[PDB]
This record gives sequence, structure tokens and C-alpha cells, in this order.
Amino acid sequence: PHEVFVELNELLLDKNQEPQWRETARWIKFEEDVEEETERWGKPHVASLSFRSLLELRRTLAHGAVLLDLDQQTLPGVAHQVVEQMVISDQIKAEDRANVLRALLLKHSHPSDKSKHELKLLEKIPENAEATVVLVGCVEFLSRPTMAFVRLREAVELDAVLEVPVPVRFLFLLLGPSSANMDYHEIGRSISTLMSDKQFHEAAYLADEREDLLTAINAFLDCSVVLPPSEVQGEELLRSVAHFQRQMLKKREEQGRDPLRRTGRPFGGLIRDVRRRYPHYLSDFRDALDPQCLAAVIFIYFAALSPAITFGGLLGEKTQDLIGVSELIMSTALQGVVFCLLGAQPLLVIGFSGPLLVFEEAFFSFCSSNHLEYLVGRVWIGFWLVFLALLMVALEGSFLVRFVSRFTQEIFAFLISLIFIYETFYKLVKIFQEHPLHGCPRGQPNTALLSLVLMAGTFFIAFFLRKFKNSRFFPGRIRRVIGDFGVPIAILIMVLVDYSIEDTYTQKLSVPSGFSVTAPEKRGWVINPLGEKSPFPVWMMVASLLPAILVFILIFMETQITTLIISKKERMLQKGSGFHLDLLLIVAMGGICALFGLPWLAAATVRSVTHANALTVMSKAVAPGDKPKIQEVKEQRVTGLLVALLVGLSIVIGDLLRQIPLAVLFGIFLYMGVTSLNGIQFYERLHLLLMPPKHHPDVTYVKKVRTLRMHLFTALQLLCLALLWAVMSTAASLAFPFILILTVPLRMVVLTRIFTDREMKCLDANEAEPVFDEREGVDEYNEMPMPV
Amino acid sequence: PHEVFVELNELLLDKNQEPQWRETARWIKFEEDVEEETERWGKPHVASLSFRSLLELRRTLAHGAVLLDLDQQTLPGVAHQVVEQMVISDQIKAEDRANVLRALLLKHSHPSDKSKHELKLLEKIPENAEATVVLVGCVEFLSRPTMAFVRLREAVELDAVLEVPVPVRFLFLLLGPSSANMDYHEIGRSISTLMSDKQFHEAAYLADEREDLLTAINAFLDCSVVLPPSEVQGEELLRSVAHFQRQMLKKREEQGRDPLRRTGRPFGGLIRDVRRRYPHYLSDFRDALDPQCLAAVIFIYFAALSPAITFGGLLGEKTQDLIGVSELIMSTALQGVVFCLLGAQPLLVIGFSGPLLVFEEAFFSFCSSNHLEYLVGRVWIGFWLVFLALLMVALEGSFLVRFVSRFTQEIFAFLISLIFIYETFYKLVKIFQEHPLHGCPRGQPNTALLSLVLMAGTFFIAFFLRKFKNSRFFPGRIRRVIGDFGVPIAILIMVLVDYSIEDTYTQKLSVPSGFSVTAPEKRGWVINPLGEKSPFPVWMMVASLLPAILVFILIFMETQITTLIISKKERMLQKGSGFHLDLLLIVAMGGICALFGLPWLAAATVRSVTHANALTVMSKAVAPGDKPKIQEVKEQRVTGLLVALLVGLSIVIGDLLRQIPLAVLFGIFLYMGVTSLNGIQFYERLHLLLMPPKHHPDVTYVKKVRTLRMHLFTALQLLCLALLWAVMSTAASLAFPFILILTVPLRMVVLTRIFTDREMKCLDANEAEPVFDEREGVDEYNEMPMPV
Ligand SMILES: CC(C)CCC[C@@H](C)[C@H]1CC[C@H]2[C@@H]3CC=C4C[C@@H](OC(=O)CCC(=O)O)CC[C@]4(C)[C@H]3CC[C@]12C
Ligand SMILES: CC(C)CCC[C@H](C)[C@H]1CC[C@H]2[C@@H]3CC=C4C[C@@H](OC(=O)CCC(=O)O)CC[C@]4(C)[C@H]3CC[C@]12C
Repeated sequence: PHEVFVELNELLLDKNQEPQWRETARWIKFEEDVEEETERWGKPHVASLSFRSLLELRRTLAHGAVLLDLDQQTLPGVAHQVVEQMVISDQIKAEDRANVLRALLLKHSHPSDKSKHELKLLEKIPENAEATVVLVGCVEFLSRPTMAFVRLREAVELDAVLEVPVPVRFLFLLLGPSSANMDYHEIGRSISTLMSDKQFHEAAYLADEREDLLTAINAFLDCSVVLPPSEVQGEELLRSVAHFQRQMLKKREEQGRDPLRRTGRPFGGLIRDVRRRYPHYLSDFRDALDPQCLAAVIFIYFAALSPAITFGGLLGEKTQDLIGVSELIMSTALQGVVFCLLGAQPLLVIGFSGPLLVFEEAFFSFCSSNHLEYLVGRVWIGFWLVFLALLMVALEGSFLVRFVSRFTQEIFAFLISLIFIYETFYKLVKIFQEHPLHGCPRGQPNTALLSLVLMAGTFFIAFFLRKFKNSRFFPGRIRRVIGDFGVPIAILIMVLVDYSIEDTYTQKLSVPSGFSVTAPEKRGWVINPLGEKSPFPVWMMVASLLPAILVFILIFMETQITTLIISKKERMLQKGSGFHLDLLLIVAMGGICALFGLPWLAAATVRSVTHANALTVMSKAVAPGDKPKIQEVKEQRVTGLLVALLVGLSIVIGDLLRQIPLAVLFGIFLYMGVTSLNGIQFYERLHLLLMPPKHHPDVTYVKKVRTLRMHLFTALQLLCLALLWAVMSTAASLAFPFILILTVPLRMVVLTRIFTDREMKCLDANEAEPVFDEREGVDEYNEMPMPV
Repeated sequence: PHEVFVELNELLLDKNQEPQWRETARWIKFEEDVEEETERWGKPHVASLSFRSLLELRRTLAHGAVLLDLDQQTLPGVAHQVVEQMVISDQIKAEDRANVLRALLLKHSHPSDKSKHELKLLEKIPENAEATVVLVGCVEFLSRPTMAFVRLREAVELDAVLEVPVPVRFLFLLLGPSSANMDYHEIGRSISTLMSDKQFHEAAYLADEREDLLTAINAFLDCSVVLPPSEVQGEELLRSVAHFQRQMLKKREEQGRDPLRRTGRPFGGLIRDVRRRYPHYLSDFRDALDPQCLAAVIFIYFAALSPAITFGGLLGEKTQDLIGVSELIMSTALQGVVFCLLGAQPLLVIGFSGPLLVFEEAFFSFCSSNHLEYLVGRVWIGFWLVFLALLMVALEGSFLVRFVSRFTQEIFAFLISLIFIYETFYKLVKIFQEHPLHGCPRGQPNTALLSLVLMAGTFFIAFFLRKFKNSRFFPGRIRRVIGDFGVPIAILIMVLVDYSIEDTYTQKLSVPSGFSVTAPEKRGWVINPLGEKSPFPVWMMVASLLPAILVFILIFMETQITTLIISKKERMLQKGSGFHLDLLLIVAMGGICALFGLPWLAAATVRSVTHANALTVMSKAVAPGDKPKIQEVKEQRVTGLLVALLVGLSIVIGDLLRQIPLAVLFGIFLYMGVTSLNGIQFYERLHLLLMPPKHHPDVTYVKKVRTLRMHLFTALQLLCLALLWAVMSTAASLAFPFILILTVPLRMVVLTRIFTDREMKCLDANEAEPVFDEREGVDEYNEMPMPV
């Protein structure tokens, strides 16, 4: 029951008319061929063998000779008995035992002639494999085609017939005249393909007579897919063959033969998730003495720093510099270090996200209308956030995440992706109104156009760099560690270009001097929970619970959707998850930090996935032509600590971060908003609405359902999204999480009556397939339908 | 020997337990299947049938019933004789003769209900094509599978068994118990696949016994491709299956068994070419009473007007407005009408090209350093151009274009594409030089940035519109009628945007009032050949012959390559073309027209291709899943006349063409320069220089030759091109056609010394395949490896 490595040699004349047995083909899992003109290995492909060759092979084995359990060690030894019983049993007479043996004892030459190629090829083969050599050639001095099949009792390594030092178990030799109308190369290919299949060598092991070999051939024949003699003209061999083979194999085989579990005990989830990860604590600070962690932490720093200033500049601009970029950087370091040192899932990198920014900008306007302080409302919301977190954990309410399906996960992403574009365009339109474009700090000549030029330049540089990265010019291993390295290059290029111009004016960032708040005139370091400049109304210390529920829903969804995808069965995450502990450590820490005037934090979905797949290592011992598979993921909690410490220390360069114009940030904002739309199964279903049915794709949600019903589903999704967007534009904009949570009952009740269970299974398919920066045009953005 | 259309019915129970023989599959050339859940036709695919079904079919054909040469015209009668010979031939014993007859005379239900679907289907089916039906079913009261095969003596329609009104010749029916472990649907598919092959029905027509049918099956089996029972990954089939199929077919087939010619008569080319096109003169003006021509005229007018102003603007700008856009517009119409009235190939759209502009630019600087006059030099060059034209045709030599291969046909295009980009970037640098970007005609504030914005916007709009046009959102018939329709929209958008902003200054086109020269202060309407202001030197009377030779080489190459490519064999261009009446007409007209201070004209190869493939109509009677083929090309000489007349009359819109900013023209210039690089074989070979060999494509010039050899070929091309670029930048810039005519012998001599005859058949591949706006990302720019 071993693995078989097959090699097909041939007897072809050299440049100096030397017989010189030469290697022709090599089978491990799929066939590889050698071209005569370029003498290099080709790409692997499925071995498509003819039928007359199979018929000829079955016919000629009737008169062949078999040597089962042969006790020799060397090729000269085995050849003597082979030719002896060859002559004994009819084929080739006694007047030929001088030249047939001459052909067997010859020199074998390979094209790639402790080395490099040999070591690589041996690595490709499984560790414990047996080898087989098939020798076919045309000989002029024979009469009829003769065959000999042998099986050595003990696996013995030969001298030079093979390509790598692997012992042989079978040897198949075929010699015959060229007068007979037979293709010997095709017969050799057919017998190699037969020997390279499981059910044939598994019977050759147990074979003891020609009858067993004939039965094995017959049983192999009645499992194949015969193609007609019709010329193929393109993609015809993609609809039938694969699905037909899979269906036939399934039919032949069929007829042939929980962390999210309620326990009824208060605070049981915390105990269950702390009794697993913490025992393996010393294994988290010692399994990171490898170069891959050092390589990763360099590029994770940029990926964690770029959103820190992009989301901080807008927050500082909108809130009149009440919460600027300094607080966002300082808040990430304090919570990140605590989460890395004390958390259960250290692969999560926490940071400010999109929906939190939208909620903050919606809440800021609500306080301004009612003439209330903004910092104290946040701290009073923060206190109620801890109570809900403790209540939810004690009752083990984290199992509700199973009820959030793909129907809700994409409307949210589409909304958050439209918000960014609207914000960017509105900001541009406003800049074009502050400074009119008339002739010869308002009323400046070249501020209206310079901002547009910078925004377009940074957006297009980032877009084209992203397009270039996902191409054939980058190897898979270098494409996986590099976590979207286009933004740090576009920002640097635009800053360098803007630095050269020293005559015009443009708005810059608001980084302060030293360790101090961005606006050391309106607030201090601690926020008084009773009132800073005027008493806080007593009636909103109990009425602030309502926004607390909405922000808790947002944080809970954003944190629990990410953790499910990170910890799957396809990814080799072995130690343990943190479903219950992570929520507590993320909601309590943010509620505490809300006192010192710092924003809340979330799971940082895309950054989390990039960090998750930047530490993985892929298997190297895989057969060529097969899809790559994951081997193991390095689990440690020292790279997150280093990233958090570097982000925190990145505040000491405030003399450099002050030179960044406030237009490159909006260009990056628009770029992220545009690129977040990839991977959601709503955008392409909307694209399909503008195509003829003949051009529709071959995805799983078009073949199994009718077109009109799919269009109806898309129309319902559009109606829900439009209703929610219309609600958001009003003065009750502080309610959209409630509408987002009022769409799960709409799917469990209303949407179940219209559609059949089959269409719900086909369309609402929350299954997902992991990506590892393979193929073309697929990156970490395609993994999750959740926005950035 | 006719075509056969077969359909596979299958007895499947209805909703209310009704037998209702139902249609399951339909073969014309490739199989089409009906989906069970959505009951709609799927995409065509190759019929990949199993092997056990074939074996069972061969086994059960041994004791079947063959009603050869039946003489009935109704289904009840043929069913009566079928059941009669079944009960006679020991298939149904004694008690089942009416229940079986009950199943045969039932109602057939097709999944498609003077109509629409069958009118559409009748076109795809060949004209004199016979039809046949195969009926299979899993019934209980048989106790043993029974078969009947018939051949009606005369083709007779059989009411509603078929979905289209086409007579039937055969009908194959199979009934058997479900307790037999036979997949009846698979057997029906297999028998349909055999019946759809030429060598099987061509032997069933003249068969006389079941032995002939068995022999036909056996001969069909020994032509197929057997696939092993191994899972496919999607790409493993493309490498093997098609090539193996082709080689096996070639082996089986083997086992089974000038307009360019000098005569010796002076002016013989004109005599030979007049007697072919002029007899078919009245048909030219009568084969144009079709609705295609209106859309052709309008879209070709839009596609031919844009190059007139784009090339006219730069020529007017950088020649001190000696010749501008008005002269270019008047020159195109004056010669276009003459060529469309007296020409031999009226599909050529003559107009100003790139290389002519480059040569004019180089020549203008040469006359500004020797203190000569630019206009009179041109007219003295023009006189020598006619003499060379008359000498080159009387001594017939319009055959050296066969010696201009693809080696020297791509350096030219890449050179032009680099020249365009360099020109645009130099213009941008200069326009920034005149207007500095400091704070608060020269020195204007907003001219430096507005020009950049206008240049970038139009280029990006055109690029993205071209990318969108070649997607799957557009059908194959609307994509051919419209040419490059992104420029006429980008120009309009960027003119409308600039029109609103009226607070600043920017350079605009210089269009004069009425029919007058663009500079009515330094030149008139007729150029004096002896001198306008100062006497012209006499030593330039004969020293002007060399530039005449150079421009003659340029014009000859540009016209002859286009003439060769258009008049191919794949394109069904009837009547005849002319290689001798075109060159003489074009060169003589240009030489005479240079007297009045107007530029020369060329073939305008991309416009010629767009004109050629906009009048073509593709056949509709083609089997689904096959490559489209050309029915005919409408040949007429009234659309070119209309286009030329419209272009000429477009001069009265001088009050609107004066509002176009000059930066949009440079944006379009850069767009054309960038987009002209598609299709040249040198560019992808340059791309391959920076890619690992494992990711190399499967094109014909990588498999058959080694990597280092193609790298050396590309290095030699780069060396020659760099030498030509270096010599083009000196004070002798008007000598690069000499460099090209020198590098032509270089290919032959050196590359046959070095690279051997085998590789100089795939590296220097002049084959080229026609494009008809099919596939994805392929347009008229890929057809022609020449500049715009
Ligand atoms: C790209 C976006 C921003 C454009 C605006 C939204 C559309 C995609 C909306 C516009 C009107 C909608 C349509 C209105 C009516 C219908 C009926 C729906 O089917 C039925 O109502 C009954 C048919 C059945 O049940 O099978 C088919 C979808 C469709 C075309 C809807 C699909 C979604 C549409 C096209
Ligand atoms: C726009 C850029 C890409 C221009 C420059 C392209 C590459 C930098 C060029 C520079 C010089 C070139 C090289 C010049 C000489 C050779 C010989 C070629 O070798 C042979 O094939 C000789 C041996 C043989 O007989 O096969 C090896 C490629 C190489 C290094 C060439 C590969 C391409 C190179 C490195």
C-alpha cells in the first residue's frame, strides 16, 4: 500500500548512433513530458491515453511471461533469468541470446544530467515510495513483439537506470519489430498510466498470475471517461469532464459501499476558554524564534499605522480637533498591548474601523443640536457599555453570532463603502467652494486644484500598485507576507511631491508638540463625569443607555464576525479560540479608555486577516500539478506586542507627520472605499442585472435557480438598502444599528415563505473558501464580506 | 451523406403521475442538456460518455431487432411492426403486447412551450438535414431489456415527437426493467453520441445487418481518447486533450490513405489591375442600398474626424501655424474623393499618420538652420516624388513588400509609440516652464495646473471607456459597428467641463474665418516654386532628391503593409484589389497637392481596418458552440465618398472647433501612443524578460525554442532599436528610414547565420490571425502591428 513513482525510458539513437536508453516521461501524480527540441520538462497535465493501445496491451499480455517473487539485486542478475525464461517460453528462439541481452545491459541517460534538481525532485516525492521503470523500444532484429513483467521480492536500489536514489519494485520491458503497425511509445505511456493508479498497483502487489493482471486491467477500463473523435474548439472541456467525473466517482463509491455551547452555568464560557489557552502559555513566547516573525512584523507595522492616521485626520477635522490623531495612536498602543498580553486570541489586531467612525460622526451632530458637551456624553455611554458586557458574558449570549447570515453581512459593507465615497466627494465640493477659481486662509489661487491633483494622484498610484501586485510578476511567498504595500508607497510619493512646492498653501495635519492632547485649550487629560464647563443634565445619565445598546451591537458584530472566520477548520489554528474572553477584554477596556477621552476599538477585520495569513507556512512536499495546502500556522503573542509598541512609539516623529497634506488622506479614504467592494456576493449579482442571460457566469447561484427569482432577491436587497440609506439621511441618524438588527427576522420569517429551501441554500450560502494569496486578482479583501 | 440532428427523449413521470415522454437532450454538433430544476437549456459542451455504457450497448445490440427499410408513414404503424417483431423474435413472450404498445403511443412534452424558438432553431440546423429520436425508459413489465432499431425507407414527419418540423430517418427505442443495474439515460446518451458521428451514420445509411452496426461501433471505438479515473483540477486538460486529439486524427487520416508577379511589359500592373475592378463598376454603387451603410458612415465619420484635429493641432502649433488644421481638413477631403472615385481598393481611408508627422517635424528643423524656406522645399521635394512613383511602377517593383517581415515591422511601431509619449511629456514640462507655480500672456496663476488636469482627465476617461467597451456587457455586433468611440466622448466631456470655467486662460485651436489659410500674413494659396520672399538656392534643385527617397520609402511601406493585410484569404473580399493603381494614385496626388501648401497622405492603417470590419456581416447558420465565420463583405465606394464629403464640410463649424482647449489634444495623443503598443510581438517578449520561466505563457514562440535564445533575440532587437533612437536624436534626424532599409538585410544575413532555419519560422512568425471584435480585450489595434 505504498506510493508509486513511474518512469518511462526509450531506446532512441543518439547523435553518434548510440542506442543509449534515454528517459522519456515521469509520473508522480500527473504526467510530465520532454520535448526533443528544447530538452526541458513541460507543465504537468492529465494523462489522456488512446484506446487501441489499451486493446493491444491487453491482447499482448496473453502470450507474455511473468516473473513473480524474483530474488536478484542487480540488473545484470535479473536480465539473465528474464532472457532465459523469455527464450524458454516460445518468444525469441535460442539463436537470439546474444543481442537481446546486449540491449538490456546499456547506459541510461537523463536530461537533468546531493545536487539541486535531484534534491528538489526527491523532496517532491513522498518519503516512503517505491519506483517503477518501463522500457519500450523498436528493435529491427526481432520477429514478434515480446513482453516480460517482473516483481522483485525485496526492494533493491539499482545503479543508474532511475533519476533519484529510490528503490524499484516493478520492471516492465517491451521489445518488438518496427515492421508491426504498433506505436511502442503510446503502449509505454498506457502501461505507465495503468501502473500509476491506486487500484492497479494495489492488485499487482497481490497478483500471482496473468489472470489477476487481466482482471485488474478490465476493472480499470470500466471506470474511465471516453471522449468522442470530435475536434475541440475551446472551453468545451470545462462544463462536462470535471463534473461528469466527480458525479461518476460519487455514484460508484456510494453504491459500492463546539465552543459556542451553552452550559447553564454562570461565567462558564470564561472558564472554558481560559482552561485551554493559558496552559499553553510558555509555548507562545518561544515558538517565535524564527525569521518569518521578524519579516512579518516589519510589514505589519505599516498596515497597522496607515489606518491610524487616515482615520485620525478625518476625526480631528470633523470634531474640531477634540479627538485627533494623537489620541487614536495612543489609544491603539494601550489596548493592543493589554490584549496581546492577556487575550485568548493574539492573532487579532485591534484598531479603529469604519462603522465606529460613522457612529462617532453621527453622535457628534446629535450633541451639537441639543447644546450639550460631547466628551462627557461619551464617558457616560462608556459606563453603560461595561454593564451590558458583563450581563452578556454571564448568560453566554455569544452563540447568537450563528444567526447573522450572509444576507446581513453584505448590506452593511455596501453601506459603509458608499459612505466613504459620499464623504470624499462632499469634501472635494466644499474645498472647491471655500476657494473659488477666479483670478488674482481663504481666497488663495492654487488651493482648489492642488488638492484635486494630489487626491487623484494618490488614488491612482494606489490602485495601479494594487493591480500590479496581483499579477504573475510576484511569487506566492513574497505576495503573502506583503500586506497591501501600496498605500505606504503612494502616501510617501505624494508627500515627497508636495514637499518640493514651497509657494502655495494647503491644509496639513494637526499633530501636537510633545505628549499632549491635540487641543490643549478645550479639554484636559481626564474628563469629569459630572461636567467640565457646565453641569451635565441629570436626565441623560439614565437616558444614555439607548445609544449604548447600538454601539454594543456594532462592536459585538464587528468582533464576532471576524473571530469565526479566523478560526476555521481549513486554517490550522490548533491551540484554541477566545469567543467569550475577547468580547470582555475588548468592551471593558474601551469603556475604561472612554474616561480619558480616547475612542473605542474593534476587531480590524482586514488587518486581522492579513496578520493571520502573514505567519502561515505552506507545505513543500506536494506533488506538482496539485493545489497547495497549508501545513501549520505559527502561534505566538510576541509579534502583536511588538507591533503595538512600535505604533505607540511612532508618536515621537511628530515633526514629520505634520507635513502630510490633508488631501492624500482623503485619496486613501476613497481608495479603501472603492476596493472594499471586492468579494461581497451582492455586487456581482447586481452586475448580472445588466447582462443577457447567455453571458451569465457559471457560479453556484445561477445554475441552480431561475433568473427572475434571483433578480427578485437582488431587488429586495436593494429595497432594504435604499430604505436604510433614506433613514440615515434624516435627523434620526442615530438609529441605523437597530435597522441592521431588524433584518434577521425579515430573513427568518418573511423571506422564508417566498423562496423554497433550495434557493435559500443556493443564494444565502454562508460557507466561504479560504484564500492564501493564490490565483490572480484575489487577495485578503476577497475573504470577508465585512468592510474595513 | 447529409447532416443529422438527434434528440434524446426519456419516459419520466409528470407532476400528476403522467408518463409524458419528455425531451432530455439535443445534439446538432455538440451536446446540450436540460437542467432539472430550472428547466432551461444549458451551454454546449463536448459529450463525454462513459465506457461501461458503451460495452453494455455493444452487448445488447447482439440479440436485437433491426427493421431495415420500413414502409410506414405514421407512428402507430411503425410501433405495430416493432412490437410484432419483438414478440416474434423472443423479446416479449406472450402476455405483454398491448401494455408495451400503450407506452409507444403517448404524448411528447418539449420544454419550450410560426413561432419564435423553432424559427430560431431552424436557421442553426442545416438546410437538407435529417433528424432522429432516441427513446429510453425504466419500465417494469418487461423482465428483460428489449431493443428495436429501424430505418424508414422514405423520410416522413412524425407529428409532435420532434420540436421542429424536420423529417426523421431513424428512431431508436430501448425498454427494460429497473431491476437490471443499467443506467438507461447513459445508454441513450451513448447511442446519441454514436449517431451524431459521421462515420457511424454514413455506415448506418448503407448497412444491411446488425454485423455492420457492430463493425461500425468497433471502428468508432478505436478512435477515442480514454481518460483515467483521476480528479481534474481545471487546467490539466488544456495542455493534453486538444493536441493529443489533433495528432491522433492526423495519424488516423495518414493511415487510412497571384497579383504580385512581374511579367516584362512596362506599366503591366496597371493594365492587369484595371481589367479586374473597373468591369465591376456599376455593382459598386448598387450593392450599397442596405441599412448597414448608414451606421457605417456615421461612425466612420466620427472615427476619422478625430485624428484630423489631433494631428492638425500639434502640426499647426510647432510649425508656427504655417500649416494648421484647416489645411489638413481640406487635404483629406480633396484626395479622399479622388481615391474613392478612381481607386482600385475603396476600403482604404487615407489620412495623416504618425511617421509623416515625425518626418515633417524633423524636416522643419533642418530648414530652420540652413536659412531656407520651409514651404518651397516641400514643393521641390514633391516634384521628385512623382518621378520616383512613375519609375517604380513602369519597372514594376511592387513586390519587395514580401521581403519586409515582422522583424523590422515592430521596431518602427515601438519607436513611434515612444516618440508620442516623449512629445507629450516634453510639452507638459515646457508649459510648466512658461508659467511658474508661485503666488500672485505669461505668469498666469492657474494655467499650469488646469492644463495638467485637462490632460489627465481625458486620457483616463478614454482609457477606462476603452476597457469598458471590450467587456462582456456589449454584444459582438454592436462592438464592430462602433470603432474607437472613447475619444469622441472624452473630447466632448473635457470641452464641456472647460466651457463652464471662464475665469482663466488656456491655449486653444487656431481656426481661421471662412475658407482661408490659417496664417493669412506670411503665405498665400499657391506656393511659388522659385521663391516667395528671397530667391531659392539653385543647388537645392537636385540636392532635394534624398528626402524624396526617404518619404517615398515611408509612404510605400505604410501603404503596402495595409494593402497586404486587408486583402487576405480569411476575409472574404471578392472582386479584386490593386497594389499598383493605389501607390501611383496616392503618390501622384500627394506630389501635386504639395504645391498648394498641403500635407501628404498615407494609408491610415487602423482606420482602414475599422472601415474594413465595419461593413462585414457574419453568418447566422452556424451550429452552437462553434467559431463564427464570415458570410460576405459588402463592397461599395459610396461610404468613403460620404465620409470624405462630411469631413470636408466639417470646416464650416469653425466657430465651434475654436473652443477646444489644446491640452485635450495632447491627452488624446498620449492615449493613442500608449494604446498602439497592443498586438506587437516584441512587447510581450520584452515583458517575459522579467518573469520566471515557470510562469511563461503557452504561445508558439516559447515551447519550440529555448529561453536564452529568445532572450538573445530580444536583446538584438533592443540593441538595434536603441542605435536607431540614438542616431535619430542627432543633427541628422531625417535619416531613420535609411536605418530601417539597412536593418532589413540585417535580419536575413545575420539571423540566418546565427539562429538556424528552424527558429526563424516561429520567432519571425508572419502568419497573423484576423480579428472580428470577438473574445475579450481584443480589438482592431491587435490586428495591425503598425503605428497609428
Ligand atoms: C443598479 C441599480 C442602482 C439600479 C436601480 C435598482 C434596480 C436594480 C431595480 C430597478 C427596478 C427593479 C425591478 C422591478 C421589478 C422586478 C420584478 C421581479 O420579478 C417579479 O416581480 C415577478 C417575477 C417572478 O417572481 O418570477 C424581477 C425583478 C425586477 C426586474 C426588479 C429588479 C431590481 C430593479 C431592476
Ligand atoms: C527596458 C529594459 C528591460 C531594457 C534592458 C533589458 C535588460 C536589462 C537587458 C540588458 C542587457 C541584456 C542581456 C545581454 C546579453 C545576454 C545574452 C543571452 O545569452 C545567450 O543566449 C547567449 C548564450 C547562448 O548561445 O544561448 C543571455 C541574456 C542576456 C544576459 C541579455 C538579457 C537581457 C538584458 C539583461
